[PDB]
Amino acid sequence: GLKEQLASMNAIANVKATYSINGETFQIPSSDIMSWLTYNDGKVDLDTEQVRQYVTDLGTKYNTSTNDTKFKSTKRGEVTVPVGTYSWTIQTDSETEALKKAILAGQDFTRSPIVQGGTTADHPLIEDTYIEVDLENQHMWYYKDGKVALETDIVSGKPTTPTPAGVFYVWNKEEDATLKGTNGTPYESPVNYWMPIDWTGVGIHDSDWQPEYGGDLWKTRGSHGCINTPPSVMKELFGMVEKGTPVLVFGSH
Ligand SMILES: *C(=O)N1C[C@H](NOS(=O)(=O)O)CC[C@H]1C(N)=O
Ligand SMILES: [Cl-]
Repeated sequence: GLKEQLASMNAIANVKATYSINGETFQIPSSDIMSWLTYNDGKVDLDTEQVRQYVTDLGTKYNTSTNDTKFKSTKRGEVTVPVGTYSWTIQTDSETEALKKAILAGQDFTRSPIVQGGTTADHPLIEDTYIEVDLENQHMWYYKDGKVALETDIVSGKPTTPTPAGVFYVWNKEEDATLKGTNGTPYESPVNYWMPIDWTGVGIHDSDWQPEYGGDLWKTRGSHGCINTPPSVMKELFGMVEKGTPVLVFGSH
């Protein structure tokens, strides 16, 4: 029905296609959609090459796997936390087909895109719940639904083997575990509570062996990378922190 197909083309061009990605919300411009419209051998469709470009660019713009994260810190205002293990990436070919299908349906819509990674793009990467590790002030907070639920001085890694910055997360929890390391070569360390955040096996754990925790102590008594924590505190922390909670670690540019 050419009559019907042309009415289809009208509708399609007039669709309000809205994306919600990492918190930002926006509408795909009507001019971009009229561009993409096609009609060939009696079939209405969209120019895949062009739609795929658009979706590729969404990736370039928004992907938390390749774009750092602006973070409102506790002591320093808005800082930039670099990419880490807690991230996601838009799957270009899946999203391209999904977006075409949505648009050719010709009904107004909102979507967040198809991604692969630690969470989805339907919400901002960081929300009201997270662990903040301010490496400069050498101090750590656990925020839960907006409010600080616990805080403490810590000891980061020594300057030869420093704690890296990035948007990390608690990917596992383990009790009475025993960690392996290197110095001239092999060594060990038993720990009551262990929460890794990184793929090189950085993580947050208790320290019997650190007598005090604070400001300068890291320069001489620093760790191999991990975040040494008061044992009375670390227990109480492991108690309240769900697996999957993000951990933001940062120091001064
Ligand atoms: C964390 O950086 N690691 C885990 C483990 N514990 O470190 S600590 O005893 O210095 O606090 C061993 C070293 C290191 C690693 N390379 O896994
Ligand atoms: Cl991995």
